[PDB]
Amino acid sequence: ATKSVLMLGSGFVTRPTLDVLTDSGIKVTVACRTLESAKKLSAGVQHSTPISLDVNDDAALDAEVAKHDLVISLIPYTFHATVIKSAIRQKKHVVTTSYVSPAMMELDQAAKDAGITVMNEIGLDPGIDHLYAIKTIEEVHAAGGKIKTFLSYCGGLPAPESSDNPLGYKFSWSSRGVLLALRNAASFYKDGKVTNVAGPELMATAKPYFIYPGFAFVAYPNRDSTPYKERYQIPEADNIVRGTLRYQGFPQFIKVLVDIGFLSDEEQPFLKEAIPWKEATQKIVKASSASEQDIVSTIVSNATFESTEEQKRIVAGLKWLGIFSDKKITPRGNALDTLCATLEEKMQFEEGERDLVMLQHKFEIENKDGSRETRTSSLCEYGAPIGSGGYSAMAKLVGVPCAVAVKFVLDGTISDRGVLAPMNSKINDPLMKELKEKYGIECKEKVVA
Amino acid sequence: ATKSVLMLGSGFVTRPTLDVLTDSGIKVTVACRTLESAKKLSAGVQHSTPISLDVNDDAALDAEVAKHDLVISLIPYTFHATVIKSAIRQKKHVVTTSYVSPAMMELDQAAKDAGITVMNEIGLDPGIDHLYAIKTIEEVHAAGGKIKTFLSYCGGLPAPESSDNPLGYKFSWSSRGVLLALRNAASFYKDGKVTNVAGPELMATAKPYFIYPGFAFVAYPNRDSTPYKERYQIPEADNIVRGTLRYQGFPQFIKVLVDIGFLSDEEQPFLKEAIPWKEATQKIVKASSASEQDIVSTIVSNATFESTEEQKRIVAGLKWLGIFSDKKITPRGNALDTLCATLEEKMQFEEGERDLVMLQHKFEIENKDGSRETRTSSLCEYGAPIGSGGYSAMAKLVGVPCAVAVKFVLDGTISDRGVLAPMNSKINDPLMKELKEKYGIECKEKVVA
Repeated sequence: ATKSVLMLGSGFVTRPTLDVLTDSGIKVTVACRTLESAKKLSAGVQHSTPISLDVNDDAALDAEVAKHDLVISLIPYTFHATVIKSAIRQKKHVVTTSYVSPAMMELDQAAKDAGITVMNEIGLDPGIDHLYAIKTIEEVHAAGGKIKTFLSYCGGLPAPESSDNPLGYKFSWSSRGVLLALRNAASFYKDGKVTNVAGPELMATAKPYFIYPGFAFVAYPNRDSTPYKERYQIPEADNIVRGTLRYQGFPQFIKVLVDIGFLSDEEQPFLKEAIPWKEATQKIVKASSASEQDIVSTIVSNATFESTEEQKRIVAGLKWLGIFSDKKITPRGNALDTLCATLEEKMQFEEGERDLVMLQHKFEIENKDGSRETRTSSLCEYGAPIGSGGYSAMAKLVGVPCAVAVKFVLDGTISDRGVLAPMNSKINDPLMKELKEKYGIECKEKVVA
Repeated sequence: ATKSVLMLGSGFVTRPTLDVLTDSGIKVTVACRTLESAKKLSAGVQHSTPISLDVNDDAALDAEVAKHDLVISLIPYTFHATVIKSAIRQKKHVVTTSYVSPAMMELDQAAKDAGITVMNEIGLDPGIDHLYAIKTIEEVHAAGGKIKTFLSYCGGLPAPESSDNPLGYKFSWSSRGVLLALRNAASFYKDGKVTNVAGPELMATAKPYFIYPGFAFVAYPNRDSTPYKERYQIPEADNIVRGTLRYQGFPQFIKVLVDIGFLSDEEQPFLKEAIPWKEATQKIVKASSASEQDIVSTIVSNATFESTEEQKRIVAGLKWLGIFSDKKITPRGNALDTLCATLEEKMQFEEGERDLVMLQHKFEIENKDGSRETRTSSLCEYGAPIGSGGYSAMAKLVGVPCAVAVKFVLDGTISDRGVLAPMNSKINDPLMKELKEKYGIECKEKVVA
C-alpha cells in the first residue's frame, strides 16, 4: 500500500526532495557512498532509511533498484550511468534533473518495452524554466500571436550581500566543471540565423543583462539553444537563447584567468607537489621571477582590462586568493584543478549567508492584430541563511519540482512511458499546478511596452 | 529611575524608538499633529500615552515639555529650534536625529546655561555613520597612520527584488526632494582642494559605484562634505566625500524628466484642474497629438538615451506611470508637484516588499611604516517584509540609535550639556557598544588593502 523510493542523494538538493517525499507518505531510502553521509542527510525525517552504496558498482546498484518502485538520480548524469539502464533491467521508474542526451534517448525504446517512465529535466533549469517557457508560448500562439524572440536566463548565485569575493560567486562542489564550462562554445538563434560563438569569446559576449534596478547581472549563452526552435515549437522566432546569469565582474575575472593560463588542465610537472603558490603561479603565468611585481607585470602583459580601477581590483582579487603568497598549493597536476582547490576553499557559502536564484524568460511578441509587446516570466528567490536549517533557494527549486515528479510517476499522474522531459501541457500542467498551489513555486508574468 | 519622555512623532522611525523606550520601562507620551495618528502608534504599546499637540504653540509646548524629562523631536528639522527653545525654558533634555543646523548651534550656550543635553545627529545617517567613520579614523591616528581619503555613501532603497519600477526607488513621504537632489550643487575635497559641482552638472556625476558584485549602485555627493575635514579631524585627507546611493537607471530616468520638463516648477494654469494625463503631458512636453504615438516621439526628440534598449525601458516606465493614459491627475499646481502626486501613489512599499539600507565608508590609509591600505566599514540590511509586524531597515536603523541615545541622556551615560552630535569617543563608544551588543547593529570592517 506504500510506495518506496531509492534516492541517489547528492548534497543539498537531497534534503528538500526527501522532505517532500517522506511527507507524502512515501518510504525513501537515501543512498550515499558513505553511510554517515546518508544518516546526517536523512535525520529529522520519518520513513527515512539511510544506507551505503557505490553507484559505480553495477550489481550493488542493480540489486538496490529492485527493492523499490522508482529511482531518483540527483547526480549529474554521465555517459557512463547505469542508473537508467538498471531501472530498465528492473522495470523500475526513474526521475532525474538531468538533460535528455542522445545517449539517454537511445534507451527510450527499451524503457518503453520495460513499461517504465524515465522523467528528466525537471529541476530548476532544466525544469521550472521549461514549464513557464512553454506556458507563455502556448498562451501566445492560442491568441494568434507570434514569439519573435525567446530569451531565458537563470543564475544560481549568492545573495548580493554575500557576493563579496572576486567572482561574486560561491562553490559547493568541484568548481572543476563550473570553470571548465566557462570557455565552451555556444550556438543560438539571432536574426533568424544559427549564430555560433567559440569559447575564445564566450566571456567576451557575457554582457550586462538588465532585469531589476537593484541587481548587477551579466548573461552569456548556453552550449546550444538552437534545438529549442523545435522543442518549444517556435518556428517564427528569430532570436532564441537559453543562458546563464552571473554578477558584474565575473566574465572579466575569468577572462584574465584564461589569458594568463590558469584555466589549463594540461598536466604540469611542478603542479603535483606542495610548492608555494608564489612559485606555482610564476610557472603557470610564465614569469621570470616568483616576485609579486614580476608576476603582476607578467599578468598585466598577457591580460586585458577595461580600466585601471578594475585592473587594480582584479589584481587585488588574485592576491586575495593567495596565488602570490608562500602558502602551499594543494597539488592537482594542472593549473585549473590546482586553482579550484583554492577557489573552493576560499569561496564557500559561510554560515549565515544566503544564496539566490534568479530566473527570467523574455518574449518579444507580435500579436494577431500586429501589436508588439515584450513579456517576462520571473522567479527571484533567496535561500534560507546557512546554518539556520532551511533550504537554499537552489536546493529548493531543484529538489521540490523533482519530488513532485516522483509523486506524479508513482500515482500515475505522469503515465507516458519511455524517456521524457517536461515538453507538453499533458506533463507540465499537473507539475505547474502542484508547484504553484501547494508550494508557491511559480514564475510571475508581466507585460512591457 | 522611572522617567518619562515627550515624543513629537512623525511616522515609521517613530515605532522602533517607542518600542525600545517603553520596553525599557520608560513612559512615553506620543504627540502628533492629530490625536488620531498618535493613538495608532501607541496602540497597545505599554506605558504609552497618545496626545494631540501644537508644537507651534509656545505655551502648550512648554506645558507638555515640563511634564517629562526629555523631548524627542522626530518632526521636520524646521521645528527643532522651536522645540529646543522650549526645552531651555523648562530645563528639559532633547534628542533629535537631525543635523545640527546654525540655529541649533546658536542655542549651544543657552542650552548649557539651562543644564540640558541636546543630542542630535544620532539616527542612521547622520548617526551610525558618524560613529563608525570616527571610530576607524581614531584607530588609524592612534596607530600613527593617516587618512588620505574618506568616502561615505548611504542609501535607503527597496531591496533588489522589490526594485522593479522606473527609479528603483520607493517613497514613503513626499517624492519632491528625491527627484531634485540631482540638481543641487555639491562641495567636497578632491586631491587636496575644495571642489564644487554646480547643480547643472551634478547629474553627470551619478556614476556606477562598486561595493558588492551583486548590487548595481550609483552614487552622488551631498551638498557639502568639506566641513568634515574638521569634524572628523582629518587634515591629512585629500579626498572627502559623503554622499547618497541609488540603483542603476535612477539618474537616467531623472534626466529624461528634466529634459522634457516634468521637473519644471512654473505654475501653469492647465495643471490646477483635474485633466487626463494624456493632455497634461502633451502640454508639459509641448507635443502635437495627445496620443502616445506623438507624445512619445516628442520625448524621444528632446531627451537622450544611452541605448535604444534603455530608451524602450524608460518610455515603458513613463507609460507604466500612466502619464500617457486617460485617467485624470492629482493637480498640485505645476509639473513637478503634479508628477510627484502620481509617483507617491504608484511607487510605495506594498505587502511582502522590503527595503534596504546600504552604508559604506571607504578609507585609503597610509600606515606608520609607510605601507598603504584600503579599509571599508559596511552596514547592509534588509527590512522586514511589509505585512509582518517587523521594522523596515530604515526605521530600525534610525529609530533604535535614537532610543539608545535617549536612554543614555536619561541615565547619565551621556552627560555633556549643550547642543551635541556624536563626534568623539566619549559619546560614541557607549553608543556603539550598546548598539552592537544589544541590537546587533554595527558596521563590519574589512581590509581591501
